[PDB]
Amino acid sequence: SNYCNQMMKSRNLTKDRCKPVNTFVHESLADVQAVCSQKNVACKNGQTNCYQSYSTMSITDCRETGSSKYPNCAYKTTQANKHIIVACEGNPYVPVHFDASV
Amino acid sequence: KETAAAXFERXHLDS
Ligand SMILES: [Cl-]
Repeated sequence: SNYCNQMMKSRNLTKDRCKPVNTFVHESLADVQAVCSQKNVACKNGQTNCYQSYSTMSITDCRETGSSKYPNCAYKTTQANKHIIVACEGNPYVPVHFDASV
Repeated sequence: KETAAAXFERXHLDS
């Protein structure tokens, strides 16, 4: 099956439900973690602990189809190069939510 | 308990 359906289930996003949307980043972990010291921007929710990558990154967007329902979740796969925006927290100060891509 | 950092990785990283 398509990348979204397969990886959604493999990663335990869709073994127990169907998630409307999820994004996967094809960069090294350390290059994603590096975003938490890049450009500070507001989060969608207005908190201020979000960070936008300087560079675009390889990303796959997965979004449920209109008819998709558990257990037979169904996704549309869209691949793109886009900047990512992550929320960071902690010591070490690392990504804890994927806010958006642009 | 899975931490928030590990959650993000499992959901969003595919290097
Ligand atoms: Cl935590």
